[PDB]
Amino acid sequence: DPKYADLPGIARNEPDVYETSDLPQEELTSTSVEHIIVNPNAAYDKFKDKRVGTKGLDFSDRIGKTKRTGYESGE
Amino acid sequence: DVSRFLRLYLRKEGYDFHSSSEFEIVKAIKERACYLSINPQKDETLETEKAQYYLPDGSTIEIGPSRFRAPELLFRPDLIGEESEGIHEVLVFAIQKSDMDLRRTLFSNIVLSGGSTLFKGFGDRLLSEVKKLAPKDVKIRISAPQERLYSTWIGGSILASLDTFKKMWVSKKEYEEDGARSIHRKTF
Repeated sequence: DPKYADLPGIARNEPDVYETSDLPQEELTSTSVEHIIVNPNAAYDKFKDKRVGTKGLDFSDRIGKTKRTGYESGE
Repeated sequence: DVSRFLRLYLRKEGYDFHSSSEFEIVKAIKERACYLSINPQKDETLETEKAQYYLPDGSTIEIGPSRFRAPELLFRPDLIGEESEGIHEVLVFAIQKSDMDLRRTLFSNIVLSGGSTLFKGFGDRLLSEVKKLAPKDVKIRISAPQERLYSTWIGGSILASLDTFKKMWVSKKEYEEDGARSIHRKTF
């Protein structure tokens, strides 16, 4: 504004930002899906107490005693 | 199946291959860049060299001990998840059905055959296997020519060249008369 005052060639009456007056899932809805929550804390506390024993569950290209099984020990 | 398991090896190594033409190349390696050892667990613990195979393109393809690790399944059928007893024990079961006197002959009379049996110390490893299987003072002797394929072809070349072979073959009209069950009588 003071610059506009001090500058003679600068005219006025200008709506500066000239603009355009602009004015302003289904898979679950199938005949066969059953999307169910496991109730994370419920199933978690359930399987949580179920201890799991392991004893060197080792398998990668390991030769000796052909059959192997993960979580070897018991708990 | 061993080669298919080697395609499994490929995916574990990172070789993204799933074609039968690629499978041919795997078989070319199988017959070419694939051997046997005699020590399973020992060589398993032993550090390999990762034999770099080269494609027709020439791409570096390391192997490792997988070349003899995959035929361990031929002796350890459960590696693919298939209950059996291994070539050695199955043959020992065949020995069990024979008789002690005839068994010694068969220890001396071992006819290894098939191109699949072509490996470094294949029969030698198997010798050690059966030595751990067969009792003491048992002289095991293997017979395995270099043509474990054409041995059948030449055997048919001889058998087919016989005059008594008339009865051995089946005439065309014979099957055309009644049926193959006659030949099934002839096949036993």
